[PDB]
Amino acid sequence: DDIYKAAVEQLTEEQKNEFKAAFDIFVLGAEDGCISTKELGKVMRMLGQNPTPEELQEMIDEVDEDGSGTVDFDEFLVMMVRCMKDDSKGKSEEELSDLFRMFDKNADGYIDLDELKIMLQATGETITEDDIEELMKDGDKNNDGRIDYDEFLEFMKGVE
Amino acid sequence: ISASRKLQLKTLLLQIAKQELEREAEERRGEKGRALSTRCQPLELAGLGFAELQDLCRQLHARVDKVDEERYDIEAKVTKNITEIADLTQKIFDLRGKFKRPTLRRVRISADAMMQALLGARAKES
Amino acid sequence: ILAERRKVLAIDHLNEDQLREKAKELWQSIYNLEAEKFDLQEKFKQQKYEINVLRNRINDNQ
Amino acid sequence: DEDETTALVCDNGSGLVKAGFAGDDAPRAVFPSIVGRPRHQGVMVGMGQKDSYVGDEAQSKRGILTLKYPIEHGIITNWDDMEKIWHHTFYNELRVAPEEHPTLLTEAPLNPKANREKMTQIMFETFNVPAMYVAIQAVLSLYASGRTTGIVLDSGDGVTHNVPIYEGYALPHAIMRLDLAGRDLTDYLMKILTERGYSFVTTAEREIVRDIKEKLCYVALDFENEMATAASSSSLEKSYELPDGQVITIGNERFRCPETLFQPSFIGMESAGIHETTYNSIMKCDIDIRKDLYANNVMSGGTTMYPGIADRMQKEITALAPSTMKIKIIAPPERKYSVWIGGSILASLSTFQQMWITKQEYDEAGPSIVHRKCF
Amino acid sequence: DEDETTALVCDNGSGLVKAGFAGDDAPRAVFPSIVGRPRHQGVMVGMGQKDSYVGDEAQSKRGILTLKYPIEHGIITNWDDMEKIWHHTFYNELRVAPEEHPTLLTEAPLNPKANREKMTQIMFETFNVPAMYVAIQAVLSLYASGRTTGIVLDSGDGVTHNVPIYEGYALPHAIMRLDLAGRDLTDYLMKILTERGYSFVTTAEREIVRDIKEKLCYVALDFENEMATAASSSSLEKSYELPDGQVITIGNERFRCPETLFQPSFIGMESAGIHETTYNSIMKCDIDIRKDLYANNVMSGGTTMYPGIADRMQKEITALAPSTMKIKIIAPPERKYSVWIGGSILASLSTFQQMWITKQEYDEAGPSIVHRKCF
Repeated sequence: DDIYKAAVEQLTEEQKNEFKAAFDIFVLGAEDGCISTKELGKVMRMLGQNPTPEELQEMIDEVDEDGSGTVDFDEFLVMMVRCMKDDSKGKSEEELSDLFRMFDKNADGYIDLDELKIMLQATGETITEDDIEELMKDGDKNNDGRIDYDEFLEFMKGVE
Repeated sequence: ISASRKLQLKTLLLQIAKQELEREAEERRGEKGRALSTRCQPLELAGLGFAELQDLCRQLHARVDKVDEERYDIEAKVTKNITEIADLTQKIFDLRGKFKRPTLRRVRISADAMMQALLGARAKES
Repeated sequence: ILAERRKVLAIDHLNEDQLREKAKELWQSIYNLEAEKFDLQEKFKQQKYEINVLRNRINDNQ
Repeated sequence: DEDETTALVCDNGSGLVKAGFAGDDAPRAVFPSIVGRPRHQGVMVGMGQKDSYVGDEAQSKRGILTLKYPIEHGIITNWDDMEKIWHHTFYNELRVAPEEHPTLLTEAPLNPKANREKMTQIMFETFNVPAMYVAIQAVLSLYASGRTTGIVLDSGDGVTHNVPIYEGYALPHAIMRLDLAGRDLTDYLMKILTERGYSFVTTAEREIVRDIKEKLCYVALDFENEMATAASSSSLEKSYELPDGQVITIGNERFRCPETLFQPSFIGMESAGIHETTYNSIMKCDIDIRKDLYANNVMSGGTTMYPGIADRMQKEITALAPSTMKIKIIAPPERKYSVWIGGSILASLSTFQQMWITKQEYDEAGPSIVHRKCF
Repeated sequence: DEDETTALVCDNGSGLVKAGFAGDDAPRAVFPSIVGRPRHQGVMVGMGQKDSYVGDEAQSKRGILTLKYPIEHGIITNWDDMEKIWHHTFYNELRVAPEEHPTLLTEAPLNPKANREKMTQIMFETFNVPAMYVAIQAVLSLYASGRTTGIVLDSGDGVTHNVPIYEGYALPHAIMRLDLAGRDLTDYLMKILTERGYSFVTTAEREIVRDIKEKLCYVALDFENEMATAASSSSLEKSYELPDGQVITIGNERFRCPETLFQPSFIGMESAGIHETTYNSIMKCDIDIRKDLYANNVMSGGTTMYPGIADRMQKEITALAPSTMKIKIIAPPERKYSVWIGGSILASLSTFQQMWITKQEYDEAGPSIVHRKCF
């Protein structure tokens, strides 16, 4: 969600206050005070849309990362910056191959730990070796210490 | 930590792997330039006699033909490896799929429209 | 086809000057075919690497 | 939002038309295949009043309209009425002009060619669509379900097609179409409800019985046990509310309507039923195909929405099938809408763009072109 | 993937190609000599689907493929299909690059020269092998078995060569080339299984019958005793599971099929039978040779795996043989694999290193070189 977490961080304090007032209007009659089923229903009929309940529960539980079962104001901001889409084009498999031949400096087929290590250290932002290890584990779905090609794709698919 | 920092880290990984593609391409192109100056050195045309010029033309024409055929062989190899990459990626994406067909959604309608239609006078920033 | 990319070489009617011209143009053609050869070699090397990775995924995919 | 010339997708059956834009996961709206016409003499003036009403208009004003269906038993019989159904579908509710979008229409594998030819002709000549394709409903059902292999048992409103597909290939010698469908089930229900004292024959009445069927029928995995009790006690009757405040209760008749799908003689059809046609499509395929078709009976069409049909079908096929073999049913939520969903999947595939008939190809060849290029 | 330029060994039969590298005691894999082709029209879009499938691909997708073999009784007649089989073998499964390895192929010594010349040509011209040798199957089984003398009886899928070898020498006047093998036995079984009510015609069915024979059949030490018993009682039946859950039981057909090897008249062939051809290969050799060939009746290839065959062949020759002579069958576990194994041994012998045709010798000599360098 780093894409739309930057998106909400791309918002100004004025946009956050507007969305807070929109959340205030959102939960009129809320048992949870958050965006549960009836909140989505009433704010959708506020404009005149008629969605299905299964889509509604899907949107509720998906943006619910912890398992809270409802959409909180933070998840509300996430869906607000979702429909105004920011992360364009999600550079992908072919670009990711151009990137992966590099990432795998060994020219073998897997991004070794020192290889992704140098790759991150060269990024310019705050680079820990925890970055290297965890981006390994998330790229290298095998967690073997070596990110395969497809492992690098799902490692970097959709990433702006 | 802020996940905007995480976006910055990942997009910098993308740009940096792009610059690593650039450095590898720079290696390959410098190799190409040097190996091209040596693969085919600039000729010296002055002073060479008539029959000697015809012999040199025969030599350079045979070399035209041969290096043409050689780059043609490397081209056939490249075509085989293109077919290979495409078909192995197809196979994998099938084993990595049969459920991985990309879907588009248009419930993801631009937030600005409903933002306006809902809030009016206060929906000015988004 | 090797015979077709074997161009026609006519150097009898050419005096010394057009002989120089034909020699230099054949040299330049050599240079360009060396260029395509090197580019296809780089592509084939990147291809063999990516195919190492592809068979890695194949082992991962099957 | 639609900011791209996406193909439009519409499934036009004898029942209802599913329509939306390629790339969505559902039709935006379902428009019944109905053209309504007033059947009474007017007395007031300045009342508006159309020559004909379509789709939902036809049903909303139905109190004085006769409602006709342009599509019957899988084919278009009236394409001038379909031009109006489509005009409304595209311009009033989807609010899109096909002139700027390719359009995907669908049909059964052995459907008479006139259906695909008229679908092609109307979209190219009255809508000026830049491209057309007529797809096979069985493909689309498999695409929606995540399958390449299985028996597509598509009982809809006017026809059951029954077509086996293996690795994406049709096995046409193993297709067993039946004149057995939801429209006949409605008629069977009207006759048995007449026996109960509720005689339904007019358009408004025919539409009510169809609505009863959709809400009350449960088919019965074990119909003999259900008729023994349902015909003996009011405890298994369900009350249905009619538009004028009347209540009808329905007992064994509640499942006798669907029972026709297993006993087609109920509506005068000579057939072994839907479970046997599913089975025969498997049996006419080679034995190294059959194992995959047994494990993948694919539910499509609308009869697949009874609360108990998946069990009624698995029980019947496994009863007909050899022992040892695993007989399974694929019955996803993409029920009743799997063709439309598959349509969106097909229309959006990169591997499908070369399959479009372009307007230029159409203008040069005429509508018969669809018979040569699509399948 | 090998760390040495070891010779490659491939035994290309009408059945399967056994392949691996020299120095091992087994092929890495067996690659059925099959190229499959779809026999149906595709309906779904984006299904991949190739024009042809090879080896194990051809069998795995066989439900909708027609499957054909490129080899007819030991001779390759379809070279396009063998290039696909060989390419698949080296490229995908053996993980071999022939350009870096000598290659040894095998063949019956009695087959047309066209096959040995063309196999030499393809490895040098299509696969760019640095060296070639085509070896004799009589020789190869004898090396694998630890023998220098004997009658080698293949009774394979394609051909029976019946070749006597003494002290490493061929005795050609005593050779009985026989047009009888497992491919004929299989067709016979399909006809007698038809008599039982199970009709096997199409590819899936042909592959099933070949599987039935391989798992259920035997020759019988004494045919008539098994015949009379199997024809009289169910205690001699054996079952087989068909892929769709149906089953078949087989009675005297279980041995009537294999019996054709001893009685070729069962399929309309004019032949002495494998026990007489073996006998005649011993009998036609010189009087001081006969004793050594009687004591060395050598098995090669498949079908030599049938219950009762090693005991039956020894009895059948004994019954024809003079007294005093001791008759013995050499029937090692290296059965069905001894020709490939012999190739591994032969390719690796120090005494054979100069028997290899090099690329330079081939290019100067032309394809006829196989006649001067191999056999």
